[PDB]
This record gives sequence, structure tokens and C-alpha cells, in this order.
Amino acid sequence: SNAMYKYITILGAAGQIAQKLTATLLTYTDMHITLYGRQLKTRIPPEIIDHERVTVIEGSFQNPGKLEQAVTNAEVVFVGAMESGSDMASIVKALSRKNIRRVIGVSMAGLSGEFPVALEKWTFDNLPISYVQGERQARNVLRESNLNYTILRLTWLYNDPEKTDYELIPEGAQFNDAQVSREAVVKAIFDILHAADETPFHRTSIGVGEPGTHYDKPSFH
Repeated sequence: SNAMYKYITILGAAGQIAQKLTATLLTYTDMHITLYGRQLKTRIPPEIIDHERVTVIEGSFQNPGKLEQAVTNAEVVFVGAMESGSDMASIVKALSRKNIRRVIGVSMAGLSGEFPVALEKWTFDNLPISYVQGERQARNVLRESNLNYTILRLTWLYNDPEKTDYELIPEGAQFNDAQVSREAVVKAIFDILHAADETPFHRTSIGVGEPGTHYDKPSFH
């Protein structure tokens, strides 16, 4: 045990990593969890929504009063999707208003020149430009903030409960891993939330990849 945080607000709560994270925090910590979003009582399963340590708050990133409520007294905010500069700006503004400092957010690997040639080309061949550009703008907004952020740069995702191994790729290092499981990413987030010394995560952007996957594209699964 010994999580470093008790109160977490999860934005993008219906996303797959966010749901897996919520389940692990319920099972393996005594954290109190607030989920913010739209129709969450139907989009998230009842073993989460019915749990006494889960609170749902309705709204979107364009409802500043609701978002501010959701993050009030959060000790850490998890941002499941960093897809839009303006949404990221609204999140940063809400956290700023509530004096919330600690934020962990999910972004994409490949926007800091870190992928090798073939995997980089495959990556951009398989995403719309608008998606890439929105990820870039959201990342820039968060790095420009004064928040104590950790950005997790994820390589290509898949699901496999047997895959929980991850490695962390520092800023500026080659990122050669073509894939990582959502379960491995969730373990990394859990580990960050339990780290007494969080300096490696203080205003840094860290890649998360499956060791041994130096391929030109994610594997067939």
C-alpha cells in the first residue's frame, strides 16, 4: 500500500485506460475517486459506478463551473485524453482556479522526434492529421502551464491482462517500442501514484512502452 494521494479526479473517465485505472484504484488502494463526464452512469460498468468510493459529476470541458466543482479538493487529476488545445486550456484554467497542482495526462508517443523512421511513418500513416495536431496543441498547453504535470507518451495500445510489464522512456531518449498494453500503462500510473520520490515525474514527459517490441508497427495480437 501507501499511496501518496487519497483524492483523485479522473477526466475522460469513460476511456479504456481511465476505466482500468479506476478499477485498480478501487481494488488496490483506499483512494476516493471522482469521475467527470457525460452519461457516465451508463458508459462505465456498475462494479465501478455502484462503489461507495466513486462519485460521478456531470459535465463537459465547456462547463467551467461543473469542471471546477469536480476538481475541487482533488489531490491529483488524471487526464485520460489530451486531444484538444482548447479543452486542455479549459482544464488548466479550472485546476488553476482551484489551486490544484498535480496532474497526470495521457498523450501520444512520436511528437518529440522520438520514434525511429519506419515506426514514425507508420504512426502518421495511421492517424488523421487533425488528431496529431490536437495532441500537439494539448501537450503544449500543459507544458506551458505552471502545473506539476506528468505527461505519459503512449505508444500503440492493445488489451492483454497477461501483459503488465512496462518501461519508462525519458525525454530525448529513443522510443523504439511499437506497442504497450493498457494494463501495463495502468500499472505505471499506479506506480507513479505510489512514488514517495516523485521528482522523476515532476514536470516531465515520460514514454511508456512494452520492452522487446522494437518493430516497424505494432504487432498483430
